[PDB]
Amino acid sequence: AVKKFKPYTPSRRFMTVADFSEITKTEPEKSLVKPLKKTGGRNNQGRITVRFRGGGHKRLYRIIDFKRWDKVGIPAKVAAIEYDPNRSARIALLHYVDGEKRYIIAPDGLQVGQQVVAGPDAPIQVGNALPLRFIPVGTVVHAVELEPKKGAKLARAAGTSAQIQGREGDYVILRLPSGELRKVHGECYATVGAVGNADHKNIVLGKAGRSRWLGRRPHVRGAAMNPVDHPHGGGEGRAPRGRPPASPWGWQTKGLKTRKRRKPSSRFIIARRKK
Amino acid sequence: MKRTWQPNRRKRAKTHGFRARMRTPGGRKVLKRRRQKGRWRLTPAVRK
RNA sequence: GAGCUAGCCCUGGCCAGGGUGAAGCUGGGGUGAGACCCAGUGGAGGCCCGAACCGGUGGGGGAUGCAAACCCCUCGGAUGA
RNA sequence: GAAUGCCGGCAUGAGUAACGAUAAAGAGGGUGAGAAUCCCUCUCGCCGUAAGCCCAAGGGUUCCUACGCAAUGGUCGUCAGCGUAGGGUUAGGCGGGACCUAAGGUGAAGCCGAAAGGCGUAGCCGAAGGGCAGCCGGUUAAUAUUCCGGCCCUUCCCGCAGGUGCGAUGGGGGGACGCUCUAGGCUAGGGGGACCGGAGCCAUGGACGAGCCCGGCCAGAAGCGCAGGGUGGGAGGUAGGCAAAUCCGCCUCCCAACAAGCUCUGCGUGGUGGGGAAGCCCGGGUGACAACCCCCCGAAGCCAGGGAGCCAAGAAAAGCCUCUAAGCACAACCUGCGGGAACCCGUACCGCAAACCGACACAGGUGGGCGGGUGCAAGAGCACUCAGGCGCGCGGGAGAACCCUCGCCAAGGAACUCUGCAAGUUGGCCCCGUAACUUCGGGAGAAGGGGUGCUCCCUGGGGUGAUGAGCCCCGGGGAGCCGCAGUGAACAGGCUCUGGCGACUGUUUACCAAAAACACAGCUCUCUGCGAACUCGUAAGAGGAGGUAUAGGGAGCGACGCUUGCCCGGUGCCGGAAGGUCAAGGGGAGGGGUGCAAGCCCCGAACCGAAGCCCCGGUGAACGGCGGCCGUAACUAUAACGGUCCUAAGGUAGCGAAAUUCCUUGUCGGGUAAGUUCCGACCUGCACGAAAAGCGUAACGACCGGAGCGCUGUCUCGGCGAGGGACCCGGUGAAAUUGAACUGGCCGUGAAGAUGCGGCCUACCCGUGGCAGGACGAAAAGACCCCGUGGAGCUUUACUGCAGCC
RNA sequence: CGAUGUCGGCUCGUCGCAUCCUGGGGCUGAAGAAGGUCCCAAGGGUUGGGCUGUUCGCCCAUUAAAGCGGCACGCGAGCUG
RNA sequence: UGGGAGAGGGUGGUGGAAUUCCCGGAGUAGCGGUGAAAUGCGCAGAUACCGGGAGGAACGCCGAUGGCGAAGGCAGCCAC
RNA sequence: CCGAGGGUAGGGCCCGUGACUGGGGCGAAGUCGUAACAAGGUAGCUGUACCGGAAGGUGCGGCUGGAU
RNA sequence: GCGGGGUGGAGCAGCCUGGUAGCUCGUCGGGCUCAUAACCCGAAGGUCGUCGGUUCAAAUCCGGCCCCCGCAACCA
Ligand SMILES: [K+]
Ligand SMILES: [K+]
Ligand SMILES: [Mg+2]
Ligand SMILES: [Mg+2]
Ligand SMILES: [Mg+2]
Ligand SMILES: [Mg+2]
Ligand SMILES: [Mg+2]
Ligand SMILES: [Mg+2]
Ligand SMILES: [Mg+2]
Ligand SMILES: [Mg+2]
Ligand SMILES: [Mg+2]
Ligand SMILES: [Mg+2]
Ligand SMILES: [Mg+2]
Ligand SMILES: [Mg+2]
Ligand SMILES: [Mg+2]
Ligand SMILES: [Mg+2]
Ligand SMILES: [Mg+2]
Ligand SMILES: [Mg+2]
Ligand SMILES: [Mg+2]
Ligand SMILES: [Mg+2]
Ligand SMILES: [Mg+2]
Ligand SMILES: [Mg+2]
Ligand SMILES: [Mg+2]
Ligand SMILES: [Mg+2]
Ligand SMILES: [Mg+2]
Ligand SMILES: [Mg+2]
Ligand SMILES: [Mg+2]
Ligand SMILES: [Mg+2]
Ligand SMILES: [Mg+2]
Ligand SMILES: [Mg+2]
Ligand SMILES: [Mg+2]
Ligand SMILES: [Mg+2]
Ligand SMILES: [Mg+2]
Ligand SMILES: [Mg+2]
Ligand SMILES: [Mg+2]
Ligand SMILES: [Mg+2]
Ligand SMILES: [Mg+2]
Ligand SMILES: [Mg+2]
Ligand SMILES: [Mg+2]
Ligand SMILES: [Mg+2]
Ligand SMILES: [Mg+2]
Ligand SMILES: [Mg+2]
Ligand SMILES: [Mg+2]
Ligand SMILES: [Mg+2]
Ligand SMILES: [Mg+2]
Ligand SMILES: [Mg+2]
Ligand SMILES: [Mg+2]
Ligand SMILES: [Mg+2]
Ligand SMILES: [Mg+2]
Ligand SMILES: [Mg+2]
Ligand SMILES: [Mg+2]
Ligand SMILES: [Mg+2]
Ligand SMILES: [Mg+2]
Ligand SMILES: [Mg+2]
Ligand SMILES: [Mg+2]
Ligand SMILES: [Mg+2]
Ligand SMILES: [Mg+2]
Ligand SMILES: [Mg+2]
Ligand SMILES: [Mg+2]
Ligand SMILES: [Mg+2]
Ligand SMILES: [Mg+2]
Ligand SMILES: [Mg+2]
Ligand SMILES: [Mg+2]
Ligand SMILES: [Mg+2]
Ligand SMILES: [Mg+2]
Ligand SMILES: [Mg+2]
Ligand SMILES: [Mg+2]
Ligand SMILES: [Mg+2]
Ligand SMILES: [Mg+2]
Ligand SMILES: [Mg+2]
Ligand SMILES: [Mg+2]
Ligand SMILES: [Mg+2]
Ligand SMILES: [Mg+2]
Ligand SMILES: [Mg+2]
Ligand SMILES: [Mg+2]
Ligand SMILES: [Mg+2]
Ligand SMILES: [Mg+2]
Ligand SMILES: [Mg+2]
Ligand SMILES: [Mg+2]
Ligand SMILES: [Mg+2]
Ligand SMILES: [Mg+2]
Ligand SMILES: [Mg+2]
Ligand SMILES: [Mg+2]
Ligand SMILES: [Mg+2]
Ligand SMILES: [Mg+2]
Ligand SMILES: [Mg+2]
Ligand SMILES: [Mg+2]
Ligand SMILES: [Mg+2]
Ligand SMILES: [Mg+2]
Ligand SMILES: [Mg+2]
Ligand SMILES: [Mg+2]
Ligand SMILES: [Mg+2]
Ligand SMILES: [Mg+2]
Ligand SMILES: [Mg+2]
Ligand SMILES: [Mg+2]
Ligand SMILES: [Mg+2]
Ligand SMILES: [Mg+2]
Ligand SMILES: [Mg+2]
Ligand SMILES: [Mg+2]
Ligand SMILES: [Mg+2]
Ligand SMILES: [Mg+2]
Ligand SMILES: [Mg+2]
Ligand SMILES: [Mg+2]
Ligand SMILES: [Mg+2]
Ligand SMILES: [Mg+2]
Ligand SMILES: [Mg+2]
Ligand SMILES: [Mg+2]
Ligand SMILES: [Mg+2]
Ligand SMILES: [Mg+2]
Ligand SMILES: [Mg+2]
Ligand SMILES: [Mg+2]
Ligand SMILES: [Mg+2]
Ligand SMILES: [Mg+2]
Ligand SMILES: [Mg+2]
Ligand SMILES: [Mg+2]
Ligand SMILES: [Mg+2]
Ligand SMILES: [Mg+2]
Ligand SMILES: [Mg+2]
Ligand SMILES: [Mg+2]
Ligand SMILES: [Mg+2]
Ligand SMILES: [Mg+2]
Ligand SMILES: [Mg+2]
Ligand SMILES: [Mg+2]
Ligand SMILES: [Mg+2]
Ligand SMILES: [Mg+2]
Ligand SMILES: [Mg+2]
Ligand SMILES: [Mg+2]
Ligand SMILES: [Mg+2]
Ligand SMILES: [Mg+2]
Ligand SMILES: [Mg+2]
Ligand SMILES: [Mg+2]
Ligand SMILES: [Mg+2]
Ligand SMILES: [Mg+2]
Ligand SMILES: [Mg+2]
Ligand SMILES: [Mg+2]
Ligand SMILES: [Mg+2]
Ligand SMILES: [Mg+2]
Ligand SMILES: [Mg+2]
Ligand SMILES: [Mg+2]
Ligand SMILES: [Mg+2]
Ligand SMILES: [Mg+2]
Ligand SMILES: [Mg+2]
Ligand SMILES: [Mg+2]
Ligand SMILES: [Mg+2]
Ligand SMILES: [Mg+2]
Ligand SMILES: [Mg+2]
Ligand SMILES: [Mg+2]
Ligand SMILES: [Mg+2]
Ligand SMILES: [Mg+2]
Ligand SMILES: [Mg+2]
Ligand SMILES: [Mg+2]
Ligand SMILES: [Mg+2]
Ligand SMILES: [Mg+2]
Ligand SMILES: [Mg+2]
Ligand SMILES: [Mg+2]
Ligand SMILES: [Mg+2]
Ligand SMILES: [Mg+2]
Ligand SMILES: [Mg+2]
Ligand SMILES: [Mg+2]
Ligand SMILES: [Mg+2]
Ligand SMILES: [Mg+2]
Ligand SMILES: [Mg+2]
Ligand SMILES: [Mg+2]
Ligand SMILES: [Mg+2]
Ligand SMILES: [Mg+2]
Ligand SMILES: [Mg+2]
Ligand SMILES: [Mg+2]
Ligand SMILES: [Mg+2]
Ligand SMILES: [Mg+2]
Ligand SMILES: [Mg+2]
Ligand SMILES: [Mg+2]
Ligand SMILES: [Mg+2]
Ligand SMILES: [Mg+2]
Ligand SMILES: [Mg+2]
Ligand SMILES: [Mg+2]
Ligand SMILES: [Mg+2]
Ligand SMILES: [Mg+2]
Ligand SMILES: [Mg+2]
Ligand SMILES: [Mg+2]
Ligand SMILES: [Mg+2]
Ligand SMILES: [Mg+2]
Ligand SMILES: [Mg+2]
Ligand SMILES: [Mg+2]
Ligand SMILES: [Mg+2]
Ligand SMILES: [Mg+2]
Ligand SMILES: [Mg+2]
Ligand SMILES: [Mg+2]
Ligand SMILES: [Mg+2]
Ligand SMILES: [Mg+2]
Ligand SMILES: [Mg+2]
Ligand SMILES: [Mg+2]
Ligand SMILES: [Mg+2]
Ligand SMILES: [Mg+2]
Ligand SMILES: [Mg+2]
Ligand SMILES: [Mg+2]
Ligand SMILES: [Mg+2]
Ligand SMILES: [Mg+2]
Ligand SMILES: [Mg+2]
Ligand SMILES: [Mg+2]
Ligand SMILES: [Mg+2]
Ligand SMILES: [Mg+2]
Ligand SMILES: [Mg+2]
Ligand SMILES: [Mg+2]
Ligand SMILES: [Mg+2]
Ligand SMILES: [Mg+2]
Ligand SMILES: [Mg+2]
Ligand SMILES: [Mg+2]
Ligand SMILES: [Mg+2]
Ligand SMILES: [Mg+2]
Ligand SMILES: [Mg+2]
Ligand SMILES: [Mg+2]
Ligand SMILES: [Mg+2]
Ligand SMILES: [Mg+2]
Ligand SMILES: [Mg+2]
Ligand SMILES: [Mg+2]
Ligand SMILES: [Mg+2]
Ligand SMILES: [Mg+2]
Ligand SMILES: [Mg+2]
Ligand SMILES: [Mg+2]
Ligand SMILES: [Mg+2]
Ligand SMILES: [Mg+2]
Ligand SMILES: [Mg+2]
Ligand SMILES: [Mg+2]
Ligand SMILES: [Mg+2]
Ligand SMILES: [Mg+2]
Ligand SMILES: [Mg+2]
Ligand SMILES: [Mg+2]
Ligand SMILES: [Mg+2]
Ligand SMILES: [Mg+2]
Ligand SMILES: [Mg+2]
Ligand SMILES: [Mg+2]
Ligand SMILES: [Mg+2]
Ligand SMILES: [Mg+2]
Ligand SMILES: [Mg+2]
Ligand SMILES: [Mg+2]
Ligand SMILES: [Mg+2]
Ligand SMILES: [Mg+2]
Ligand SMILES: [Mg+2]
Ligand SMILES: [Mg+2]
Ligand SMILES: [Mg+2]
Ligand SMILES: [Mg+2]
Ligand SMILES: [Mg+2]
Ligand SMILES: [Mg+2]
Ligand SMILES: [Mg+2]
Ligand SMILES: [Mg+2]
Ligand SMILES: [Mg+2]
Ligand SMILES: [Mg+2]
Ligand SMILES: [Mg+2]
Ligand SMILES: [Mg+2]
Ligand SMILES: [Mg+2]
Ligand SMILES: [Mg+2]
Ligand SMILES: [Mg+2]
Ligand SMILES: [Mg+2]
Ligand SMILES: [Mg+2]
Ligand SMILES: [Mg+2]
Ligand SMILES: [Mg+2]
Ligand SMILES: [Mg+2]
Ligand SMILES: [Mg+2]
Ligand SMILES: [Mg+2]
Ligand SMILES: [Mg+2]
Ligand SMILES: [Mg+2]
Ligand SMILES: [Mg+2]
Ligand SMILES: [Mg+2]
Ligand SMILES: [Mg+2]
Ligand SMILES: [Mg+2]
Ligand SMILES: [Mg+2]
């Protein structure tokens, strides 16, 4: 339930912040954090390869456990639910009965102090992690491996999910957060339930400064530059696009599909995305 | 106002220094050239 | 050639003193329970006034200058992008 | 002899401007060949959150002393950051290295690239971050946490004793963390003392006083005391911490918990060791057996890794502790004590500046710490002032114009002007009081007003102390005194009404534009299923992101409210396995060259044959576009209505002479005595219109218009005054410019604007202060304009290529 | 074109006369008063405001009158911008 | 106190029929629509037919002149 | 001291008037259509929504004051 | 200054490419209806802005003229 403010400044008029109700622990597990190198959008050549980046809050990266076949059959208790500044979702702290501690992303409804588990024999229950072939049809599911033993790739952002439509051979049919129908291998692990923090998209950043805190630097329209800079540059006074609207690098940016036509995974997509 | 020369001995030596020149093809050519011309110092003097 | 300047990275430092009084919390009233109201406590903010510091709005001086951009009087921000 | 030639020399302007902050000087005495300028003394003025003091950077002998004054110093110089010489910088504890890691750099492995080279794990390097043992005083002309004195501490080696399963580059803990606000207790620092110590002083009318003036401390091991930080103890199981593990993690049981105990810091005390003023006498000596105490204010610093709240969620690695592994347990490690050992580099001086960066001893720039007192509500603000440091390296006169900076002004009060430009006014605090409108926050310091000093009397509350005295911080009431005036000096909003643009705080053309531009939260379209798209790269490799569609790229629009109409014929994009066209290649009807021939060689039609293109559809918050003529109503006028031509479809809502309106100062209304501007309406909108968004919008603005109140030297209309210049004298002494010059006016003439030619007129020679009409004055080989088959930036359905993609 | 600064304003004037006013005349469809038209005449005078960058022009309130032109659309080594 | 009827309300669950669309099959010259047509859809293989899949919405028969509620109104079935 | 009232400033209510603008009422013989009364030739009314020269039309749900 | 246009009463074809003036509405006569409109059956009306030329022949092709709408008028 997103939190509002009274309009005691201009910016507080519409600023909203998360309610943080699900959070039960406020500093990270020291043995599970490691320093996050901020890149400023610069690659190893020193060159900005992603414009408009940098200057946000310092962060510690929290090591998340996207493979859970690492510990099949060993149940864990849910020790805490904690704020992760590297992802939109909240992460859960797990104490396995082994004593090993680990981080997962916390699905919706996950209760601090409950048992979760992974493996082909796990109960169909929010937090458990089976290979896709053992999850029943019609189940909402998250943190889905794309390929077996490669890592949870799909449905990781706040509130997102994937639903199992049917099985077809060594393969199941997933409807992704995007609406596409894909064939993912049945031996790919997933996690029953949808990712938590579904209110995350109702946040109103509220003012320019809040975007600077998140590492977002101001983004200048092409239409505001000079021809040496952007297809939309120049013009006496304002100006319509005066050509098919284009990126800084020339290519059209309203409708031009950019997926590679001959990509091997095309044999595994049943329908492109909705909407 | 703030002019353009703000001396710094570490910056002077890590930029124009002897070892900075030897590490690079163009740098070795500077030394070869200043040596062939007969320069007394091949490299800025900085007191370290 | 980035010892000027523009951006980013890492690590440190700086921001006198006043002002306003958000949420919450405590109590009181209210109701079937509530919303909600009031008082206190509280100390929020690209909040208000103003040094340092950062600026450069208006005018005047300077114009073989004190200065290849300066001086004076005014003025902007000053917990923040 | 000419090239705005080149190099050098010397002229002109000229004894001219200038001599670098308007903080400020005067006298006496020294020294010396020579003194406004050096030294000393007295008087005066200036800085005092500095114009004082201490670090760092950078500079590199500039430091101290003696002897010098040719050049340097904007003058002088006997002086100096100058010349010559001699001297001077001392560390186990400060800083850095023999320690650790950050970005980044480098890089055994490995990957890539014609060559050069580019990447890259661990590792290594890399600091103003971590870690780590010295405080006070004295001494030199010049160094001092470095020498000396006192009291302390660290590491390494060896030895002795006691204890112990010892042992690491390996496991674990810890190191280890943000922003705002903040408790308790301290210290630093400061104010007072009728208490203690002090050379003295009594003036000029009074004062021998509970008088004036001066001072009243620093450091310190163990122990102890006050305040804090850190920390659970035992046991059983154990499958995780990439071998092991008694450590660590997880499970269960007992006991202990706002404690206590152990541990570690800060403060106080502490054996001792220091220091110690005015004033007088020549840096010193005395003062002096100096005294060294009480109360109060009190940190932003200390305890510290403290507490709370919040979201944007806040380094690493070593030192250190623990666990064990090989190994070894005659060893090794831990504790205590002793003797020995302890290296390299920096250390002078300047350091908001005359020694650094600006060609200069340059009104500019330069990071950190200390920064005292009184008063003004507070403070680092402001005035004065301590300690300390200075009067700015040309002076002496004079008392014009004129310029600058400043003060005042009769009556009027914006009449000035493009514009109240500028300068007035207002101004702090306390209380009274405060409108439209609003998104209910605001608008608001709205507006407007009243108070403000001194004295005596009564009195309420807090802090410390003790509950009292004293001190200290908030106040309340009554009666009075004085002046023109009580935030009596200095620092410190003029206000209101109304439009346009932009929501707002923000950002911008360093050095003519700060805005209405850029950004912005927010809205929409579109791409992207992850070895993502996209971007940089020949590549490997990176960024994206150790992210995963509530995510990331691109594009437009730009808070918010109410909204965003019609056109898919053209262009773009999306979809479309048909058909049409289509390169290499396949195919090989049919020819040709040659040879005696087998054969070798070349041409080659039908037909099969991708993408792209046509062809069929979709698509506007994609590129974009959204008509013309004619007629019609029972006064007139005007047409709801009709007719016809064209379109892909003919502009919807809402706005409108507008940042858009040409005709235009449109017409009417308001404001004014008067209104090409302004505000409100009208609508034949030259040429508004809906995300190059349409119409509004409280709040905000060093934006741009219009009005009014206040107040004024802006003005009628100027006057007087101040200081710094200008002027005169002594010293030092430029500049651009310059064909040569013995360089007048008129009317003509002339390459059409004449000091220089003609005619007339006028004028004795040479300067000084002034003014700017001319010398088509100076400056800059016109930016405008053209010319050149000159150049460069930019665009596209110009040509032709290329990367990239298919 | 190896530069002749370009509107207007301010300041400061100076000249011409095709005379706005003031002085002198003739004619009048001049009764007086006040006008009209032409002649002579350049000595002096020729206001303050609203609007607009404006020159000009309109408007307010006066006036004896509110003249028209030249001087590089007089005058930026005199100012403004 | 003991009992009864009920589409009374709220939550969660779930059952078949149908329409649309998508993929496979088989199949060809029209489908659709109307007063009649036309637009439209269809040899780029539609309509009609079978099998599979996705998704949303509404509950046929019972059903009544019926029942419940204060009204607005409440209908597959199941539990609370 | 209080004190008629005077003066500066800011509010509230009423009244009059105002370029222009909105619908309303009325007016012997105006222009356009034909919405309603018959099933008024699409049954009518209705709350709301959007649209359109105009009456109106259409969507959603409601009423019989609906005919056969 | 560059461009397009002028033809029955209204709005438009024919002009390029010489010989043939056409379409919708309107107007006139009749029909239907009680009557009007709509509707049905028929008819008239254009010497093609103008003067001049080319030609056997000019709406048509070429000139001058009148007109009626447009696009433009920039560097100072
Ligand atoms: K030009
Ligand atoms: K010229
Ligand atoms: Mg809010
Ligand atoms: Mg939460
Ligand atoms: Mg760590
Ligand atoms: Mg990264
Ligand atoms: Mg590089
Ligand atoms: Mg980018
Ligand atoms: Mg970037
Ligand atoms: Mg999170
Ligand atoms: Mg995420
Ligand atoms: Mg798969
Ligand atoms: Mg969002
Ligand atoms: Mg961030
Ligand atoms: Mg932008
Ligand atoms: Mg632009
Ligand atoms: Mg631009
Ligand atoms: Mg560029
Ligand atoms: Mg371009
Ligand atoms: Mg463009
Ligand atoms: Mg532009
Ligand atoms: Mg532009
Ligand atoms: Mg434009
Ligand atoms: Mg556009
Ligand atoms: Mg255009
Ligand atoms: Mg265009
Ligand atoms: Mg383009
Ligand atoms: Mg591309
Ligand atoms: Mg897809
Ligand atoms: Mg600078
Ligand atoms: Mg620098
Ligand atoms: Mg350095
Ligand atoms: Mg350094
Ligand atoms: Mg450096
Ligand atoms: Mg640097
Ligand atoms: Mg380098
Ligand atoms: Mg080097
Ligand atoms: Mg070499
Ligand atoms: Mg040299
Ligand atoms: Mg040599
Ligand atoms: Mg070199
Ligand atoms: Mg630097
Ligand atoms: Mg501050
Ligand atoms: Mg206040
Ligand atoms: Mg309060
Ligand atoms: Mg609280
Ligand atoms: Mg602020
Ligand atoms: Mg402010
Ligand atoms: Mg204030
Ligand atoms: Mg300035
Ligand atoms: Mg001013
Ligand atoms: Mg200059
Ligand atoms: Mg200045
Ligand atoms: Mg000032
Ligand atoms: Mg200010
Ligand atoms: Mg401020
Ligand atoms: Mg402040
Ligand atoms: Mg010659
Ligand atoms: Mg030359
Ligand atoms: Mg020369
Ligand atoms: Mg020479
Ligand atoms: Mg010579
Ligand atoms: Mg010479
Ligand atoms: Mg000479
Ligand atoms: Mg001379
Ligand atoms: Mg001279
Ligand atoms: Mg002179
Ligand atoms: Mg000079
Ligand atoms: Mg000077
Ligand atoms: Mg000064
Ligand atoms: Mg001064
Ligand atoms: Mg002063
Ligand atoms: Mg004297
Ligand atoms: Mg001498
Ligand atoms: Mg002297
Ligand atoms: Mg002398
Ligand atoms: Mg002096
Ligand atoms: Mg002296
Ligand atoms: Mg002071
Ligand atoms: Mg000074
Ligand atoms: Mg130097
Ligand atoms: Mg000398
Ligand atoms: Mg001498
Ligand atoms: Mg000598
Ligand atoms: Mg000299
Ligand atoms: Mg000298
Ligand atoms: Mg000098
Ligand atoms: Mg001398
Ligand atoms: Mg020395
Ligand atoms: Mg020592
Ligand atoms: Mg050694
Ligand atoms: Mg190291
Ligand atoms: Mg390398
Ligand atoms: Mg090489
Ligand atoms: Mg190499
Ligand atoms: Mg290095
Ligand atoms: Mg190192
Ligand atoms: Mg260090
Ligand atoms: Mg040390
Ligand atoms: Mg010590
Ligand atoms: Mg000392
Ligand atoms: Mg051990
Ligand atoms: Mg170890
Ligand atoms: Mg930690
Ligand atoms: Mg941490
Ligand atoms: Mg740190
Ligand atoms: Mg915060
Ligand atoms: Mg102390
Ligand atoms: Mg004090
Ligand atoms: Mg287990
Ligand atoms: Mg003694
Ligand atoms: Mg501080
Ligand atoms: Mg602390
Ligand atoms: Mg804490
Ligand atoms: Mg690291
Ligand atoms: Mg062994
Ligand atoms: Mg042994
Ligand atoms: Mg031991
Ligand atoms: Mg050594
Ligand atoms: Mg030293
Ligand atoms: Mg110093
Ligand atoms: Mg300074
Ligand atoms: Mg400093
Ligand atoms: Mg100094
Ligand atoms: Mg000095
Ligand atoms: Mg120097
Ligand atoms: Mg300079
Ligand atoms: Mg000086
Ligand atoms: Mg200086
Ligand atoms: Mg003091
Ligand atoms: Mg104060
Ligand atoms: Mg000094
Ligand atoms: Mg004089
Ligand atoms: Mg005064
Ligand atoms: Mg006056
Ligand atoms: Mg006035
Ligand atoms: Mg007045
Ligand atoms: Mg005015
Ligand atoms: Mg202006
Ligand atoms: Mg002003
Ligand atoms: Mg009002
Ligand atoms: Mg108002
Ligand atoms: Mg309000
Ligand atoms: Mg107030
Ligand atoms: Mg007030
Ligand atoms: Mg206001
Ligand atoms: Mg009073
Ligand atoms: Mg007094
Ligand atoms: Mg003041
Ligand atoms: Mg103020
Ligand atoms: Mg306007
Ligand atoms: Mg703005
Ligand atoms: Mg706007
Ligand atoms: Mg806006
Ligand atoms: Mg904005
Ligand atoms: Mg701000
Ligand atoms: Mg600029
Ligand atoms: Mg510029
Ligand atoms: Mg510049
Ligand atoms: Mg520049
Ligand atoms: Mg400027
Ligand atoms: Mg600008
Ligand atoms: Mg500004
Ligand atoms: Mg918006
Ligand atoms: Mg590239
Ligand atoms: Mg590439
Ligand atoms: Mg990564
Ligand atoms: Mg923008
Ligand atoms: Mg639109
Ligand atoms: Mg279209
Ligand atoms: Mg189309
Ligand atoms: Mg299209
Ligand atoms: Mg053959
Ligand atoms: Mg093809
Ligand atoms: Mg178009
Ligand atoms: Mg267009
Ligand atoms: Mg009529
Ligand atoms: Mg509309
Ligand atoms: Mg208009
Ligand atoms: Mg107007
Ligand atoms: Mg407008
Ligand atoms: Mg405009
Ligand atoms: Mg317009
Ligand atoms: Mg015009
Ligand atoms: Mg106009
Ligand atoms: Mg005009
Ligand atoms: Mg007018
Ligand atoms: Mg009109
Ligand atoms: Mg507004
Ligand atoms: Mg507003
Ligand atoms: Mg602003
Ligand atoms: Mg502004
Ligand atoms: Mg104004
Ligand atoms: Mg005004
Ligand atoms: Mg004056
Ligand atoms: Mg004077
Ligand atoms: Mg004289
Ligand atoms: Mg000299
Ligand atoms: Mg010269
Ligand atoms: Mg001569
Ligand atoms: Mg002469
Ligand atoms: Mg003469
Ligand atoms: Mg001539
Ligand atoms: Mg002449
Ligand atoms: Mg002559
Ligand atoms: Mg001559
Ligand atoms: Mg002659
Ligand atoms: Mg002559
Ligand atoms: Mg002559
Ligand atoms: Mg004469
Ligand atoms: Mg003169
Ligand atoms: Mg002159
Ligand atoms: Mg002049
Ligand atoms: Mg001249
Ligand atoms: Mg001149
Ligand atoms: Mg040249
Ligand atoms: Mg030239
Ligand atoms: Mg030229
Ligand atoms: Mg030039
Ligand atoms: Mg030209
Ligand atoms: Mg050519
Ligand atoms: Mg040529
Ligand atoms: Mg060319
Ligand atoms: Mg260029
Ligand atoms: Mg070129
Ligand atoms: Mg010249
Ligand atoms: Mg010139
Ligand atoms: Mg004037
Ligand atoms: Mg007369
Ligand atoms: Mg007569
Ligand atoms: Mg008469
Ligand atoms: Mg006259
Ligand atoms: Mg005018
Ligand atoms: Mg003119
Ligand atoms: Mg005019
Ligand atoms: Mg008269
Ligand atoms: Mg004139
Ligand atoms: Mg001229
Ligand atoms: Mg001139
Ligand atoms: Mg002229
Ligand atoms: Mg000028
Ligand atoms: Mg001028
Ligand atoms: Mg002029
Ligand atoms: Mg001149
Ligand atoms: Mg201008
Ligand atoms: Mg200006
Ligand atoms: Mg067909
Ligand atoms: Mg076929
Ligand atoms: Mg769907
Ligand atoms: Mg009274
Ligand atoms: Mg009275
Ligand atoms: Mg009254
Ligand atoms: Mg009807
Ligand atoms: Mg009907
Ligand atoms: Mg009908
Ligand atoms: Mg009807
Ligand atoms: Mg309709
Ligand atoms: Mg006609
Ligand atoms: Mg036609
Ligand atoms: Mg034709
Ligand atoms: Mg023909
Ligand atoms: Mg009839
Ligand atoms: Mg003819
Ligand atoms: Mg003929
Ligand atoms: Mg041009
Ligand atoms: Mg011009």
